[PDB]
Amino acid sequence: SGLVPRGSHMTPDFLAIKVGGSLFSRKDEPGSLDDDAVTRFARNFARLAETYRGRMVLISGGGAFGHGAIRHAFSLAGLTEATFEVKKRWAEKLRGIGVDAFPLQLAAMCTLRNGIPQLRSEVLRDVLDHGALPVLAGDALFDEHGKLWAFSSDRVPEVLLPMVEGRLRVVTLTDVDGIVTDGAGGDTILPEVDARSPEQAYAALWGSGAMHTKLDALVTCARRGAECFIMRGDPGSDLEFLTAPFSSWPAHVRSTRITT
Amino acid sequence: SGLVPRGSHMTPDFLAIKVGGSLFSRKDEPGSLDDDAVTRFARNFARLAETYRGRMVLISGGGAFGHGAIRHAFSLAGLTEATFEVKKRWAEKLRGIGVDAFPLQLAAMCTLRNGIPQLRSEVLRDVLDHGALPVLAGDALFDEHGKLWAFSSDRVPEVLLPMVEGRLRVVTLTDVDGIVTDGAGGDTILPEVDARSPEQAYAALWGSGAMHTKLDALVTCARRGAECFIMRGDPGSDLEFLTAPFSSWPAHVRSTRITT
Ligand SMILES: Nc1ncnc2c1ncn2[C@@H]1O[C@H](COP(=O)(O)OP(=O)(O)O)[C@@H](O)[C@H]1O
Ligand SMILES: Nc1ncnc2c1ncn2[C@@H]1O[C@H](COP(=O)(O)OP(=O)(O)O)[C@@H](O)[C@H]1O
Repeated sequence: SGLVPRGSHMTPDFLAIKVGGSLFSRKDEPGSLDDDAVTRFARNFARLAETYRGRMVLISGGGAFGHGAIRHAFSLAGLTEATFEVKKRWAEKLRGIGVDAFPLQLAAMCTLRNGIPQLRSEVLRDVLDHGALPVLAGDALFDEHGKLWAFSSDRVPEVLLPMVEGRLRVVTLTDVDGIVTDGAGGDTILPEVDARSPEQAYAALWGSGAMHTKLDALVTCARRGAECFIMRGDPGSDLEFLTAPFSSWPAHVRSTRITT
Repeated sequence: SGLVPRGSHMTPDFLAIKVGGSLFSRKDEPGSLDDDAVTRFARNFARLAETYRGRMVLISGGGAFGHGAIRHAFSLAGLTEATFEVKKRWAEKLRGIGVDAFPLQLAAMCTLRNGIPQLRSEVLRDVLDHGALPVLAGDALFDEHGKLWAFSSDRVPEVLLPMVEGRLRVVTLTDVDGIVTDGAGGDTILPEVDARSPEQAYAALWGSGAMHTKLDALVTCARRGAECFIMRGDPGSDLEFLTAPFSSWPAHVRSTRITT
């Protein structure tokens, strides 16, 4: 294959940034989006998108829209409509501050075959090549038998693996600083996880599901070369350091980093 | 090529039914959908969809959502969000009466190259093969230079031409009985138009734009074998005759038929 230089010293070629629904919605409130949170995140995502023009996707968690859309197995089709709404809210906000943000329906581009997502549309690569920011989300995907399955926003980065050349960095922003070991309301963050043998990270989740889906996806991505992070999102936080080699990140940043 | 039997005696293999925004919305009222009209059309479309299971698409006009979305050339991106909403309203209504209706974002599946729409996603054919009803609409499409263009719902049938095997029937339901000749508020319907030389139909539109886009699309489709109709939609009308060979249609039906 092509030898790809990789390491903590290296700059990513591509950023897949996933923003958790817990950060901008409330499950106690169907389709409450927090517009202030969306507004402030959007400003920080826009700076990333300018640097990584054509080299970034933003993936939204389904939040309140999602959880109600999966709360007659064709009834899951409603999910694609609920996640489109969230994409629309991000994209609208981004375009309002000068970003060329375009929502794409993953269900129109991707199907499942033997449980593995298959990118079936060339449009995503074209949109990136034109310098636009795809806004993606979880979705209802058809499998090879015609059955719909809820495909989490956390697994969307897996879809990029065959498409992205060079070094992919995947960042999953959530409401915790990473994978915590020793307690549900517990003890320290696991800073590093080796995707080749991540048994200790899975063991920490048992100690205290959503997080299990995240780990599964980011291990999958890391086993194909990606550098992956689970870390805390905050609408007003500067994110410029996500452009930088990991060894150059500021000292205050906490995360769980998943790599091979 | 494969010789395809065709004629007024023959049954269509595929139905592309387009429902005009004038039939279920009002341009004088931004995003007024007429829910009663949607409800009643949906019942008639559901009967078609059962017969043409896996062999039909429903295409919605953009109505009030559309016209406001096209009323900073990346600002057209808002169109894809406005037409997704209309797809969602049809699909939701259809699923409520037992149809496996799934909205698909044309912009996630199709791009323009030298002005010709190019189906770039295999998902549409898969959804049909699974026996589902794609719900489609007009959209903002990217061209090969990265420019967005508003692609009318009336032109969506063109996208099906390379994909559909056998005899395609395209039916564009609007607020007039067909192409009227001799007056804006004028004289008789043109019953037949030969797509090879449709100069008389274009001349009738000058006699009294929207209709020009319809003619252009249906001539394009007819020149590749399709049997096309412009006729009046009415939410409560039975549509079962659209399953039948043209020579067997009831005598009360008025239309403009476009064929080679
Ligand atoms: N070992 C663990 N480390 C960190 N978080 C955990 C762990 N086990 C369970 N969680 C839960 O996972 C949540 C993050 O996943 P989730 O609610 O799906 O986030 P998002 O909305 O950001 O997708 C945390 O709020 C936490 O309550
Ligand atoms: N020669 C013609 N024959 C029929 N309709 C015409 C003609 N010229 C212009 N029109 C206009 O085209 C309209 C249908 O196109 P449009 O408003 O785009 O319909 P839809 O909302 O159903 O797409 C008619 O209401 C009519 O007012």
